[PDB]
Amino acid sequence: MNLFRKKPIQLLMKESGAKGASLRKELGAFDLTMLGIGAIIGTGIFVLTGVAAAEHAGPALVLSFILSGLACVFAALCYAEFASTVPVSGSAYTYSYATFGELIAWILGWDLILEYGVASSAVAVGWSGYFQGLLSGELPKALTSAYDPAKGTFIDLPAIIIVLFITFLLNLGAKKSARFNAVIVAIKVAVVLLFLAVGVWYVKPENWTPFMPYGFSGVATGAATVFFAYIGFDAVSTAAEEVRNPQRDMPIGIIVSLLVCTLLYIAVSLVLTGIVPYEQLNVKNPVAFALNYIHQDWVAGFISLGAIAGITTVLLVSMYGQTRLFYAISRDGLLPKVFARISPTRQVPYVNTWLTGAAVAVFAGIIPLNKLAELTNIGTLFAFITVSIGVLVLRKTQPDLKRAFRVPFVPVVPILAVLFCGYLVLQLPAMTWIGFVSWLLIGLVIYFIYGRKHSELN
Amino acid sequence: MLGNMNVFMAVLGIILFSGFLAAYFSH
Ligand SMILES: CC(C)CCC[C@@H](C)[C@H]1CC[C@H]2[C@@H]3CC=C4C[C@@H](O)CC[C@]4(C)[C@H]3CC[C@]12C
Ligand SMILES: CCCCCCCC/C=C\CCCCCCCC(=O)OC[C@H](O)CO
Ligand SMILES: NC(=[NH2+])NCCC[C@H](N)C(=O)O
Repeated sequence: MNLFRKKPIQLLMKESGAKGASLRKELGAFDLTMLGIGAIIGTGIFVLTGVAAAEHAGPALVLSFILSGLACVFAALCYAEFASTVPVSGSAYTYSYATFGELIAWILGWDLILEYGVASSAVAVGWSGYFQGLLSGELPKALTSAYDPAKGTFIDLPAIIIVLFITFLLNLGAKKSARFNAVIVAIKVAVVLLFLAVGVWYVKPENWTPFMPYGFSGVATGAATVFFAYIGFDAVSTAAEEVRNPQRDMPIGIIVSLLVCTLLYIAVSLVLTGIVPYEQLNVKNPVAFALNYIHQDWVAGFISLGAIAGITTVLLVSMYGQTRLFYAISRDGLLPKVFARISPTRQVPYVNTWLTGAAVAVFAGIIPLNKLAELTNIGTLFAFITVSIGVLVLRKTQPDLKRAFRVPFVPVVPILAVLFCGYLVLQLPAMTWIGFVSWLLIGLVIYFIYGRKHSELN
Repeated sequence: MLGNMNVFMAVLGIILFSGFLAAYFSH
C-alpha cells in the first residue's frame, strides 16, 4: 500500500447512516439471500456453460465449477468479514478505502467502474440469446442478432434494447420490493430445478465418457470462464441500511447465496453434459437447447421464460452497482461531482444513467460474449484478490474490531483465496490484459492529475 | 422476511407443478 489516506470506519458509518436514516430496516437473512441469488444466477450458468463445455473442459466442466467455486468460497468469506466488520452500504471500493486507502481504493474503484459495466453488457448478450431462442418456435433480421464478424451479423439488437430498457427502468426508480424480489428469484430457482428434475431422466453416461478431452489444461481455462457465473454475492451489502442487525445477517446472505448456487451449478453442469454431447453445446441457450435436443419442448419454454425474467434481474443489479459506484467515488472527490434538479427548485447529486447505459448498450451490441466475460473476469479477480488481502491487512492494522463473523482460519484461507484467484487469472488470454492494463493506466493518470483534488486532500 | 419466505416457496411449487405437468405430456 503506497500513498494511503485510509477512510476512518467512523466516517463510513456516518455516510451509511445518513443515507439510510429515512430508510426502514426490516430485511432479514432470507431477504439478503434472495438479493444474492438474484444477482448470481444468470448468463454465466444459462449461457456460458455451453461454450465452456464445448470448447474448454467438456464433461469435466464440473471440476471447472468446483475449482472456480472453491476460489469464490475463500473470497466470499473475506467479503463476509468485511460486511460483518464494516456494515456499510458499500462493496470492495468502500472496503479498500478503509484498509489500504485512496490509491488502492481508486485503482479498485476504477477497476470496478469497468467491471460492472462490461458485465452489464455481457449479461445482456446472454439475455439476447434466450430471448431470440424463445421467439423462434420468430426471428428478426439475420444481420441484427450477434456481434459484427466476417459473415453474418452486424449488431446485437436485442441486447441493445434490454440495456436501454433497464436504463429506462432505473431512471424512473421504482421502489424495489423485497417480496417482488423473492418471486423473481424463485422463478429463477424453480426453472433451474425444473431443468434438473426433467433433464435427469434423459442423462446418458456415454456423453460423460470423454471426461477430460482437453485435459486439466482445459479444466482450468474453463474455470476462468464460468467464474463469471459466481459473481453477485457482493450485492448483499447494497441493502446494508435496510437490515436489522447487519453485522450477522449480511455474512449469512453472502455465504448462503453462494453455496446454494454452487450446488445448483455443479448439478447443471453434470446434467447438461449428460444430456447433450459436449461438442454440440456451443449454442446461445444451452439449457433451453438441452431440453429441445431431448424432445422436451414444452419445458424448454418455461426455462426460457425464467431465464428471460431472471437474467434481467442480474442486469438491474449490475448497472445499479455501477451507478452507485459513480455516486460514491465522486462523493469521495476522486471524480467530478455532477448535479441535476430533482424538484423544480431543488437540485441533487446526479449520475447520468443514460450515458453510462448507452455506453453499455453499445458494447453489448458489438462485442461477443466470450470477450466481455473474459474482460469482466480479470476485473472481478483483481478485486477479489485485493479484498482477500485486505482482510489480513485489517487483521494486522486494527485487530481490536467488532467481528460478528470472521474468516475461519486467520491466514490460510485468505492466502488460499489469493492463490486460487491468481491461478485463474493466468488462464485468461493475453488480449484481455490489453484492455485491462490500459484501462488501469488511464485511471492511474486520472488519479495523479485530479485524484489528489478530493474531499481528503487538506 | 416472515411472509416473503412463503411467497418464495409458493411460486416455486407453482412453477414446479406446472413444469412437472408439461413434462408428463411430451415425447
Ligand atoms: C422430482 C423429480 C426427479 C421427479 C418429477 C419430475 C417429472 C417431470 C418426471 C417424473 C416422471 C417422469 C416421466 C417418467 C418416464 C418417462 C418416459 C421416458 O420417455 C422419459 C420421459 C418420461 C415421460 C418422464 C418425463 C418426466 C417425468 C414426468
Ligand atoms: C406485479 C408487479 C408489480 C410491480 C411494482 C413495481 C415493482 C418494482 C418495479 C420494477 C423492478 C425494478 C426496480 C428498479 C429500481 C430498484 C433498483 C435496483 O434494482 O437496485 C438493485 C437492488 O439491490 C435489488 O433490486
Ligand atoms: N459485478 C459483476 N461482475 N456482476 C456480474 C454478475 C454475473 C452473474 N453471476 C451471471 O452469471 O449472470
